Amino acid sequence: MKLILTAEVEHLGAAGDTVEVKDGYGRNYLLPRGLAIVASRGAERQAEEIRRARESKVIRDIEHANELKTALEGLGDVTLSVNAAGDTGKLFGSVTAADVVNAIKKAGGPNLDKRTVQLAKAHIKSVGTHPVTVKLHTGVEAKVSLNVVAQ
Amino acid sequence: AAVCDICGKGPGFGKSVSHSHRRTSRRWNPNIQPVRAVTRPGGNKQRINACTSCIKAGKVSRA
RNA sequence: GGGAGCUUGACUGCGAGACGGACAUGUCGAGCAGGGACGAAAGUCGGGACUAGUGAUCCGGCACCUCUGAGUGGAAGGGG
RNA sequence: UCGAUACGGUUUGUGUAGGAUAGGUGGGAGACUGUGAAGCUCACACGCCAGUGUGGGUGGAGUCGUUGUUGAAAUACCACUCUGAUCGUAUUGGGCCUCUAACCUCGGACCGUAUAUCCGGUUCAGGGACAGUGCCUGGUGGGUAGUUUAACUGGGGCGG
RNA sequence: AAAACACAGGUCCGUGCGAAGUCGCAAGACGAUGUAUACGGACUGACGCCUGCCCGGUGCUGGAAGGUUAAGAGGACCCG
RNA sequence: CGUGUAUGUGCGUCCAUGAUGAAUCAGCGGUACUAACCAUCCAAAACCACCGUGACCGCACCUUUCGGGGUGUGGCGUUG
RNA sequence: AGCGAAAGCGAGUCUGAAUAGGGCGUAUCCACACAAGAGUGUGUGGUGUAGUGGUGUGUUCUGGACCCGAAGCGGAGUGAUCUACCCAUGGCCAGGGUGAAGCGCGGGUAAGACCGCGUGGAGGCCCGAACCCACUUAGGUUGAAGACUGAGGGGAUGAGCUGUGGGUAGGGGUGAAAGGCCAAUCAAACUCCGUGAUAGCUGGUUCUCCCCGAAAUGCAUUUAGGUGCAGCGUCGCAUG
RNA sequence: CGUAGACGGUGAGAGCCCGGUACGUGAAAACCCGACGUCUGUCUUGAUGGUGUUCCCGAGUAGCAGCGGGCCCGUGGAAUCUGCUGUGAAUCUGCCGGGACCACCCGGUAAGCCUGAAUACUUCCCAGUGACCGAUAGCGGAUUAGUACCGUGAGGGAAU
RNA sequence: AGCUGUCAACCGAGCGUUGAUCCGAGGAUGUCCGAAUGGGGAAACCCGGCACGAGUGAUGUCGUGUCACCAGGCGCUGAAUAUAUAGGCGUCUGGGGGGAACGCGGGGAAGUGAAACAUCUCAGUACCCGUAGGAAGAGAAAACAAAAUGUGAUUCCGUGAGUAGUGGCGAGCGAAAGCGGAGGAUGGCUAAACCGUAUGCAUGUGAUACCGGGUAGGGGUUGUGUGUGCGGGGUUGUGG
Ligand SMILES: [Mg+2]
Ligand SMILES: [Mg+2]
Ligand SMILES: [Mg+2]
Ligand SMILES: [Mg+2]
Ligand SMILES: [Mg+2]
Ligand SMILES: [Mg+2]
Ligand SMILES: [Mg+2]
Ligand SMILES: [Mg+2]
Ligand SMILES: [Mg+2]
Ligand SMILES: [Mg+2]
Ligand SMILES: [Mg+2]
Ligand SMILES: [Mg+2]
Ligand SMILES: [Mg+2]
Ligand SMILES: [Mg+2]
Ligand SMILES: [Mg+2]
Ligand SMILES: [Mg+2]
Ligand SMILES: [Mg+2]
Ligand SMILES: [Mg+2]
Ligand SMILES: [Mg+2]
Ligand SMILES: [Mg+2]
Ligand SMILES: [Mg+2]
Ligand SMILES: [Mg+2]
Ligand SMILES: [Mg+2]
Ligand SMILES: [Mg+2]
Ligand SMILES: [Mg+2]
Ligand SMILES: [Mg+2]
Ligand SMILES: [Mg+2]
Ligand SMILES: [Mg+2]
Ligand SMILES: [Mg+2]
Ligand SMILES: [Mg+2]
Ligand SMILES: [Mg+2]
Ligand SMILES: [Mg+2]
Ligand SMILES: [Mg+2]
Ligand SMILES: [Mg+2]
Ligand SMILES: [Mg+2]
Ligand SMILES: [Mg+2]
Ligand SMILES: [Mg+2]
Ligand SMILES: [Mg+2]
Ligand SMILES: [Mg+2]
Ligand SMILES: [Mg+2]
Ligand SMILES: [Mg+2]
Ligand SMILES: [Mg+2]
Ligand SMILES: [Mg+2]
Ligand SMILES: [Mg+2]
Ligand SMILES: [Mg+2]
Ligand SMILES: [Mg+2]
Ligand SMILES: [Mg+2]
Ligand SMILES: [Mg+2]
Ligand SMILES: [Mg+2]
Ligand SMILES: [Mg+2]
Ligand SMILES: [Mg+2]
Ligand SMILES: [Mg+2]
Ligand SMILES: [Mg+2]
Ligand SMILES: [Mg+2]
Ligand SMILES: [Mg+2]
Ligand SMILES: [Mg+2]
Ligand SMILES: [Mg+2]
Ligand SMILES: [Mg+2]
Ligand SMILES: [Mg+2]
Ligand SMILES: [Mg+2]
Ligand SMILES: [Mg+2]
Ligand SMILES: [Mg+2]
Ligand SMILES: [Mg+2]
Ligand SMILES: [Mg+2]
Ligand SMILES: [Mg+2]
Ligand SMILES: [Mg+2]
Ligand SMILES: [Mg+2]
Ligand SMILES: [Mg+2]
Ligand SMILES: [Mg+2]
Ligand SMILES: [Mg+2]
Ligand SMILES: [Mg+2]
Ligand SMILES: [Mg+2]
Ligand SMILES: [Mg+2]
Ligand SMILES: [Mg+2]
Ligand SMILES: [Mg+2]
Ligand SMILES: [Mg+2]
Ligand SMILES: [Mg+2]
Ligand SMILES: [Mg+2]
Ligand SMILES: [Mg+2]
Ligand SMILES: [Mg+2]
Ligand SMILES: [Mg+2]
Ligand SMILES: [Mg+2]
Ligand SMILES: [Mg+2]
Ligand SMILES: [Mg+2]
Ligand SMILES: [Mg+2]
Ligand SMILES: [Mg+2]
Ligand SMILES: [Mg+2]
Ligand SMILES: [Mg+2]
Ligand SMILES: [Mg+2]
Ligand SMILES: [Mg+2]
Ligand SMILES: [Mg+2]
Ligand SMILES: [Mg+2]
Ligand SMILES: [Mg+2]
Ligand SMILES: [Mg+2]
Ligand SMILES: [Mg+2]
Ligand SMILES: [Mg+2]
Ligand SMILES: [Zn+2]
Repeated sequence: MKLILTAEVEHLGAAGDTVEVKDGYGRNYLLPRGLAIVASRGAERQAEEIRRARESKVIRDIEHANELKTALEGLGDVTLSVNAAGDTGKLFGSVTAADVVNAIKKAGGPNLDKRTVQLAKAHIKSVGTHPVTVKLHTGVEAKVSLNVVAQ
Repeated sequence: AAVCDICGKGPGFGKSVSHSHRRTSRRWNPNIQPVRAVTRPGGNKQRINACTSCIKAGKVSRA
């Protein structure tokens, strides 16, 4: 099928480019790896590829870089915005990993991936401050205290 | 290996006919292949049988 | 039966009346017309003195014809 | 690596009436020098080696025409071009050595899992677009299956 | 009830390993918790002396320069 | 084999009694899974020399002088 | 209303170049003419044309089709309590002979070989009961018995016999192999179903009287003991 | 007597002897029916026919091919429908069908879904009927009847 | 007004106007096996867990509940391994089996006939498998038809018609259109395009942004893009 590249592929084309190829890539190499995408709507797919080029090229990390980023996120309270009435302080939805990666970009600033934020074990959905762990490598780990304000 | 795990496409039954018009019963079997696909974006892989029509139509994500 | 001349009747449309016959086959046939051969003409000529030298139907090929042609015009296919 | 396509630039035509190794042309009074051509130095091009187009090294400031014979003129120029020795691009096959990512492993480990030589998963190590399997296709095929294998006849058979 | 089968001994062929062979549509199983001094198949049949010729036929195994040959690619040419 | 009751020795939870094996402060000597390092098995890309060409030809050249064919060296070139 | 393969035409139509013959068709009969006696035709008049629907009988077609009868074929199931082989776990094998290796002693040997003697207890060893077979013969042969009995006979520590539990299933199993065995059955078990299988073959088919009354030949036949058509019977109608 | 002369029984052919028949009457409860209300939903911040373009009209589908199935149609010139495999479009001056195919005309609007009635049958219950059988008949079974019995078992299967 | 079912009576006892026997309706009890379901099992017989009572001097013993497996909702946890998933725990709600025929969708013979037989037939039959319902299936034109200003969803019945056809053109098989009827509902609803919304995934220009507009002010439906759900809106052939 015809895809749109998000990264560079040797002897294929440039990133952000709409390229026709056999279905082997669009089934076995490119689509699983994310260095391309199904080309659905022209503006849509172009924006998606170019935008993902921006996030992927910034969520990269190295081991000493990971230690530096842990030092960067060893900051203070990270405030979050999710609906919850003060009647019982009970959050109806599940505070998604995007809601915390964006939350720490708003509070402290450093960017990161929703893959690395251990959402399932936070015991979300109580109002107050709660701890969430984030891991980049085999050893490095960062603890983030995340809270919410009243609604 | 003649039922698709996705669309349930099973074999069909017909006759093989010789030059002397000597018909015998046989099966047209589906082209089901052992696929090992992901249900999640993350990439945990579970082995199923999928006909090549389902592979072509992208009903299974072999990510 | 032997010899020579010319020549294609080793025809087309038909056929009164018959022989033989379980049936299917088969066999003879004068005479009419077209267009010819030979003969001056009369006339004879629908292969061979005669009786063997053959294979039903089905299915298909081919050439010709003024037939048919699945809404209509063609075509394919069928038909004679 | 070879082949088929479309596209670009060198490059080609023994003839006798001759200043003619006369590609088929439309325009042809006027195109080619010192961004160093003429004539010399070689190769590229062929050579029926009869002779001619390109470069710089030299070179000095021209060659050319309905010139006339020549069917057809420039072989002075733009745009179309078969014959050919050619490279490259776009596209697609045939093959080859590969890579890993599909797929495969009754190779290891670990987990579901107290119990487990099942099974599934995760992961390392190996193969690998092969194999296996669908569909289409040619072979081999008493391994099996269904069946056929005449009659007359001084019984039937054998002969006929 | 035998001279027939089996047999210990002989050879030949296959099998490099969830082997080959067999039972199954498959998965799976036996082979074998074996690994070529092992396992399956074929013939011969303790022991002793030996086992001739023929490779044309038919199988088996091996090989490839050619001839022939499917599906699949090709669509010149022809027809409506 | 269980079960209840009453009594007897009688170790014990607490005290207390022993056994007790340590660690930190800091002085250190190797024992270290962690570069770089060494030896080992194999060939990354690779030349030389001997000897042949898978086919073409220039061949020592032979056979009824030349029918066919071919023992053998060489260059283009490698089943190498 | 028919002729034609059909388009079509229509008491006509087809063939054909043909008012030129023939095919099929124009209910049937009567007369009068006009043409030939090559079997009569043609035409004018007349007469005018008989089907259909119930139902009885005979025959026939499709159905099990007048009734009875195979060996066998297919589908789905049941069976290894008999027997064949295997798997687990047990039991049995009176009595008596023989006398293997091994060990020990001596002799003999350069050293061996080996022998003689002992202990020793081998073996699909020997004789022989229980047990397992089944070679001969006699009896039985509407038996005591759907395979026995009597007298002898082979094996009898082994490829032995045996109990209990289990596994293999029909084109399949199992077989030291006889086409053996797989529930008194096996060249493909049995049960039910297809199913009332099919049989050019055999058998059977039931009251009466009246009239008539054959054939056993020809031709063809995957035909020859079957059938079709002819011949030959009967009934009805026509003719005489 | 009769709106009752259906049919049985009673000591032999009974309308007036019995049960009944013709004809009427009856349901507390349960169940099946309707009907009227609560209830439920929708429609009305709103109607109508005009005038001129862009988008939309069921996609791994149609169509095409290979091998089959089924159509009266046994592969035939073989349409329509349909399975497996491969390839694989358009959104209306589209696409499908009208027996190969093409052109023109006509009919329709696939790849989304629901749907009553007219139709088939009888384990069981009620009420009847027979130019049906009448104990070797009729169900295998009028009586111990799927019983006794036969078979390891599927199963076979009486007589009275 | 008599009763204690019956074969099938005899004895022994009783009940009944204070309404029995009897009949109809609704209930209660309802051992064990059986889908059989706490576990096991050779069906109808063996062995339990837990909870609440009973009973004993205590164990023993008794009674009533409850305890299978799967599938789907919801809640908790999230192995290898981080995201997480597979899984695990709990609480609900269903499933399972039977049944004579009729329905639908699949698989699919052979005897037989063809005077042999293989195409063909038998026959899509017998049988098997999956599933129902009181009926099912089908059903609202991508249909017929033929130049008629024609029919109009489906199903079923009669014809057409043993016809056109088809067929080792063999034995055989065999329509539909049209036409006459039973019934009526020529019945309904979505998708898409656009508009609004909510949420998810990549994003901010983090700034003059969107809003039907003009005015003024603030300054984010994140500006945006996309996918999903919900609601409007649409539902067609003379095209809508
Ligand atoms: Mg499966
Ligand atoms: Mg079929
Ligand atoms: Mg058949
Ligand atoms: Mg593909
Ligand atoms: Mg003469
Ligand atoms: Mg002739
Ligand atoms: Mg005649
Ligand atoms: Mg003449
Ligand atoms: Mg004549
Ligand atoms: Mg024939
Ligand atoms: Mg047509
Ligand atoms: Mg036409
Ligand atoms: Mg023709
Ligand atoms: Mg492959
Ligand atoms: Mg293949
Ligand atoms: Mg064979
Ligand atoms: Mg055979
Ligand atoms: Mg047969
Ligand atoms: Mg014979
Ligand atoms: Mg004979
Ligand atoms: Mg004789
Ligand atoms: Mg004789
Ligand atoms: Mg013996
Ligand atoms: Mg004997
Ligand atoms: Mg023998
Ligand atoms: Mg041997
Ligand atoms: Mg041999
Ligand atoms: Mg094998
Ligand atoms: Mg060997
Ligand atoms: Mg022998
Ligand atoms: Mg020997
Ligand atoms: Mg020999
Ligand atoms: Mg030999
Ligand atoms: Mg030989
Ligand atoms: Mg040989
Ligand atoms: Mg040889
Ligand atoms: Mg060979
Ligand atoms: Mg092709
Ligand atoms: Mg006619
Ligand atoms: Mg003629
Ligand atoms: Mg005439
Ligand atoms: Mg009459
Ligand atoms: Mg009659
Ligand atoms: Mg049978
Ligand atoms: Mg059994
Ligand atoms: Mg001894
Ligand atoms: Mg001794
Ligand atoms: Mg012995
Ligand atoms: Mg002996
Ligand atoms: Mg003895
Ligand atoms: Mg003795
Ligand atoms: Mg004895
Ligand atoms: Mg014996
Ligand atoms: Mg004897
Ligand atoms: Mg006697
Ligand atoms: Mg006696
Ligand atoms: Mg005896
Ligand atoms: Mg005896
Ligand atoms: Mg034993
Ligand atoms: Mg057993
Ligand atoms: Mg056997
Ligand atoms: Mg029996
Ligand atoms: Mg027997
Ligand atoms: Mg059998
Ligand atoms: Mg048989
Ligand atoms: Mg039958
Ligand atoms: Mg019979
Ligand atoms: Mg008489
Ligand atoms: Mg006769
Ligand atoms: Mg007669
Ligand atoms: Mg009476
Ligand atoms: Mg549509
Ligand atoms: Mg067909
Ligand atoms: Mg067809
Ligand atoms: Mg429906
Ligand atoms: Mg009876
Ligand atoms: Mg009697
Ligand atoms: Mg009876
Ligand atoms: Mg019994
Ligand atoms: Mg009562
Ligand atoms: Mg009751
Ligand atoms: Mg139980
Ligand atoms: Mg149980
Ligand atoms: Mg659950
Ligand atoms: Mg986790
Ligand atoms: Mg059920
Ligand atoms: Mg048959
Ligand atoms: Mg037959
Ligand atoms: Mg017969
Ligand atoms: Mg009804
Ligand atoms: Mg319905
Ligand atoms: Mg009909
Ligand atoms: Mg048929
Ligand atoms: Mg909507
Ligand atoms: Mg809506
Ligand atoms: Mg219209
Ligand atoms: Zn599928």
